Amino acid sequence: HMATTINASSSAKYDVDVTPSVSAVAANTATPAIAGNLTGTISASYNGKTYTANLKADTENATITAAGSTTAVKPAELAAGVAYTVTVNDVSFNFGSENAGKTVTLGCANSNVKFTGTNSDNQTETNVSTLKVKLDQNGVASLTNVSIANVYAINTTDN
Ligand SMILES: [Cl-]
Ligand SMILES: [Cl-]
Ligand SMILES: [Hg+2]
Repeated sequence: HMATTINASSSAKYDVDVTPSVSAVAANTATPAIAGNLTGTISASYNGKTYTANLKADTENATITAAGSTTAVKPAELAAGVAYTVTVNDVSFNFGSENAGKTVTLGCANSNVKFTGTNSDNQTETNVSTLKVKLDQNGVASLTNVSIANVYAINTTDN
């Protein structure tokens, strides 16, 4: 509990900074034609530490739509030059038993990112920039979704 070590390392509207990472690759038509693909992760920082988000499903944990459309797009059919919105469902952060019952606010500097879930006052918020949540008895935060708009599928670099 003593403090005898020189240190000098120095630690908004939110205190959990959520950074989604999406990598979409466009399909190519015929060389044999190549299917598109989509992968990614969601990470967060809280009290100087970084966490990786857990998803309820290994597969089918997200949905792609073209901007101004509600039709589901298979990752195999992604095209370049199309602004996509990726919605990731049943996203959780495990902030550990030491953070159990705490209230934290999730946010994101990137205006293309929005949250859907239950806030700390037990109200449903839909497509919001920031969300105040109550961590459960294990320190876990739960979101209905994270959405990322203006996702562009790149021309494959396998050439
Ligand atoms: Cl980001
Ligand atoms: Cl951020
Ligand atoms: Hg962000």
